[PDB]
Order: sequence, then structure tokens, then C-alpha cells
Amino acid sequence: KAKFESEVLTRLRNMRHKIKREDLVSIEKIIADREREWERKWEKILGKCPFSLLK
Amino acid sequence: LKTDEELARSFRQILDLSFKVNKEISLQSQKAVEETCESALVRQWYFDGSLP
Amino acid sequence: ALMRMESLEAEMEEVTEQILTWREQQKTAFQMNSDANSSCITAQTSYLSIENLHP
Amino acid sequence: ETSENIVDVVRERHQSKEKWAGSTISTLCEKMKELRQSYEAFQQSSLQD
Amino acid sequence: FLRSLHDDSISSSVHPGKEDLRSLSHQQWMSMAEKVWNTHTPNHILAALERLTLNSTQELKKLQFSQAADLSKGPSCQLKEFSEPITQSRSCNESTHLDPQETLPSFHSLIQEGWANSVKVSSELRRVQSQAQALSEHLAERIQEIHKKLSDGSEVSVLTRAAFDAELRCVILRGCRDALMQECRMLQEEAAGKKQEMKLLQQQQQNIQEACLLLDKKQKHIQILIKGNSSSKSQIRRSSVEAQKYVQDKLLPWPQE
Amino acid sequence: GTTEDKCKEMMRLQLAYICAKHKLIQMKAKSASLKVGLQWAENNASVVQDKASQKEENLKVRITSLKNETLQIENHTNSISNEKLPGLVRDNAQLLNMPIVKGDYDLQMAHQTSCSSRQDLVCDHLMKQKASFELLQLGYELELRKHRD
Repeated sequence: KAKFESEVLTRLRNMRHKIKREDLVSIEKIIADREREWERKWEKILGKCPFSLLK
Repeated sequence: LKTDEELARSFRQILDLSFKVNKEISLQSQKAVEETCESALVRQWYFDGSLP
Repeated sequence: ALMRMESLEAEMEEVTEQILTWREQQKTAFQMNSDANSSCITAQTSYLSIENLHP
Repeated sequence: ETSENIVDVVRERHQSKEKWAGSTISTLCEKMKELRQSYEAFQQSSLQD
Repeated sequence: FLRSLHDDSISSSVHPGKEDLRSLSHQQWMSMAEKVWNTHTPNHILAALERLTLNSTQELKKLQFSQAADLSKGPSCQLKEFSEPITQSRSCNESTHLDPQETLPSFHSLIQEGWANSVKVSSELRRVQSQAQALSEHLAERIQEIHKKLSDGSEVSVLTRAAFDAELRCVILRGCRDALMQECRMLQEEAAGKKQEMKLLQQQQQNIQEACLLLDKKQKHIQILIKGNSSSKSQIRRSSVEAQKYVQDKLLPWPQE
Repeated sequence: GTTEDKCKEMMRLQLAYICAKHKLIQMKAKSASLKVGLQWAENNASVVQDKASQKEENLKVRITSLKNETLQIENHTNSISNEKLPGLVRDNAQLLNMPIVKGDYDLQMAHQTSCSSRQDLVCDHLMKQKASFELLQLGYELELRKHRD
């Protein structure tokens, strides 16, 4: 029983580490690139920061 | 006891995952729509009324 | 009690897989639409040409 | 002693209500179910495409 | 008396009738104060003041310790059921139903919900886009069938075809307009439904500003009191020196004369 | 993040919503128009053979009339799509921020109470100190009067 539960704990930790170090890092990079590409695109078209117009 | 604590932590991370995924999908969808529309039209969507 | 705790862990793994599967499905869906829009720009020009029946 | 402690820890985890996401208070099992239903709904809407 | 002056300064409602009551209250204090100075010895009165000052410092320390604990007190702690009803003691203010104080949601948690809702809209868009493509294909098939039946090469058949296409275009465009109006109605209803909520937020916003201004007033007053108490301390020292100087310069020389 | 970062995030959320909602409504309108077109095409498919017996002069007048009606409807549709619709969507998009703002307000209000409560405590304490100083000051004035007698 102690050995089995230990395996369960290791599986949960591996899952969390996979989510935090692999999955979220990849997703956050894609989000940041997309937000920058977007801000550059509209800054070029509007000659000003797009967010100033919405304030 | 350690397994119990890890359950709560692991679940918060799953929620963070869900959030970032939803945001990703929403930005991609925005980009797809902007590419199908003329920039002048979209500009009217976002900003028309705020431009002198 | 230990069986119940194991059930929660299984459910967490399942939901995590569901979120990641959903993410992959959406990535494919946006790639297919970008390829189809490139093809369809060609076909739509054709039919509105029936307004040109002058002589 | 150990057998009794383990039963209590697991019971507390199943019954405890916390703000996990948003403005609503729920148990871990409820919030997890909600999240599962939401992605099932999302997947069903994509297969009908 | 001082507190009453303080409350009146914060509540801008300069009620014009409250001055005569103030004077009476000052006089009453003077008389009482004088009686105290005549009934008790100055050393006793000073000792009493020292003791009263010890109590104030003690209370301040107690509040800090409790208040600081509150800052360091964040919710894991379980509702221990302790029993005994004595009297009531509902709250120091008098009552305390409120503590729903469930951990107010964090920006992060709310914004997360916002993005989840945005995805619901994007998902709906995809669904409707697929439906519009099916319908467009179905309509093209039907138009082709109708055109094949009017192909008997007669000038009247060509004109009949053109008339069909024109009637069809009109029906489609009417349908689009009606749909857009319908959608605009929905968006208006939704915005109208939330207009009350927005009013409420505006009121809250006003309240926050007012209460921000209220906090500014309490701070400006705290500044004035602090400055005022520092000046009084200097004045007491000056008065003590003046009384001693009078005894030395004017009274002590009389026995020799 | 700085209030500024949060604002930016909120705005991003709005912009994403505007883009998606606008396209959604356009697609809903297209879909509805196609549906009505399809229904009409299906109902008038059998009548088109009987109209071919009409005098050429009547069909020409009808086509011209229909062309003029189509232009009017198109101009109305474009007006709704380009002027009324984008404004309404934007207004709705701003409403997305309501729960977040509310949440913040609530948080601020709650914060305001703590500072104000301590402010009142300090003010009353500072006032208790002043009351004690004024009593001592009066004590010196009375003593000076007795020395003069």
C-alpha cells in the first residue's frame, strides 16, 4: 500500500511539473508573441498606441 | 498527507492551464477574423467614434 | 478512503488531457481554415460575374 | 491511529469549499466536474463542425 | 466637546445653530475644570493625568497587536464552534452579520472568467460559419435547378431568369437587414438590461470618490491635530516658566521690604 | 501588474470580444439571409414556368423596380452594418469589464474602511491628548491669577 501511494504522489507531481514547465511555458510564449504582433500591427496602422484610444 | 497537498496544488495549475489555453484560442480567433477582413473595416470596429 | 483519493487523481489526469486535446483540435482547425480561405478566394469571384451581362 | 488519520484527511478534502476560479465557492470535485463539462461541451460543438 | 467640533468639520453641513451650545459646553468645562483644580492638589491632578496617559498607550498597543494579527490572519482557520452565549456581544460596533467575507475574488480569477466567456463567443462563431456554408451550397444547387428549367432559348425565358435572380437578391438582402436589426435589438436589450448595473457602479464609483475624499478629510484633520498637540506641549512649557518667573521676580522680594 | 497592465488586459479582452462578436453577428445575418433565400427559392420554383407567359414589357418594368428596391435595401443594410452595429458591439464589449470593475471597487471600498477606521481612532486619540493639555494650560492660568492677588 505504501509503495502504491507513493507512485500516485509521483504521478501527480510529474503531471504538475509537465503542466508548469512544459505546457504553460509554451502557451505563454505563443500568447506573448501574438500580443506583440498585434500591438505592432495596429501601432503602424494608427501612428499611436491602440490602447490610448480606448482609454 | 503529501498526496493531499499535491492534489490542491495540481488542481490550481490545471485552472491556470485552462485560462491560458482559453486566452490563446481567443487571440488566434481574433487574428483569423482580422485576416479575412480589410484593416479599414476592422479599424472601424475597434476605434470608429474615438477618431476625430 | 485511499480509493477515493486515487479516483480524484484519475479525474485530474482526465480533465488535463481534455484541455490539451481541445487545444490541439483548435490549432488544427485554424490551420485548415487558413488553407481553405486561400483556395476559396478563387471560386467566389466567379459567381458574382453574372451581373456583367451587358452586351 | 494511522488508519483513522488517513480516513479524516480524505474526508476533509472531499467536503472542503473553496474559491477555486471566478466568483463562486465550490468543492474541488464540483469545480473539476464543471471544468470537465465545459470542455465536453466545447468538443461536442467542434465535432458537429 | 472636541470630538463634536471634529464631526461637524467632516459632515460639511454647517448647521447654523450649533455655536450657542458650544459655548455653554466650554463654560461648563471651565467651571468643572476650576473645581477640580480647587478640590484636588496639583501633584495629584498631574499623577492622575500620567495614569490616564499610560492607559491610552496600553490601548493603542493592544489595538496594534490585534490589528497586526488580523493582517497576518488569512482564512485557512476552521470555524471552531466554541459554545458559551454569555449575554450577546454581537460586535464591538453592535452587530456583525456581514462576514460573508469570502475572499473577494482576485483580478486574476475574474479576468480568467472573462476570457472563458470570450471563447464561448468564438465557439459560437465557428458553429454559425459552418451552418452558413451549408446553406450557401444548398442555395446554389437550387438556383442551378431553376435556371435549367428556363433554358428554352426564348428571349422571354432569359428575361424571366433575370427577374428571378433580381427577386432572389432582394429577398436575401431583406433577410440580411432583418437579421442585423434583430441582432442590434438583442445587443440593445442586453445593454439596457445592464444599464441599471452600470448606474449602480457609477454610484459606487461616486461613493469611492466621496469616501476617498472622506479619507482625505480625516487625514487632513489628523495632520492638524498632530500639529495642534505639538504646539500645546510647547505652550505648557512656556506657561510653567512664566509662573516661576513671576514668583521669583515679583513675590519673593516682598519679605525684605 | 500595474493598474496599467490590468487595464491593458481588460482592453485586450474587449478587443478580442469585439472582433469575434462582430464577425459572429455578420455570420448570423448571412446565415439568416441564406435561410430565407432558400425558403423563397423553394416556394417559387413551380410558379416560374407560368410567368413566362407574361408580356415582355411587364417583366422589364418589374426587373427595373426590383433593381431600385435592392439598391435601397443595400444602402439600409450597409448603414446598419457600418454605423449602428459597430457602436452597439463596442458598448457591449465595455460591459465585459463590469464584473472586474465591480470586483476592484469592492476591493477598494473594503480597503477605504480600514484606513478610515484607523484615521478615526488616531483622531480621537489625538483629541484625548489635546483635552489633557488644555486642562494643564488652564491650571497654570489659575495659579498665576492667585499669585497676583
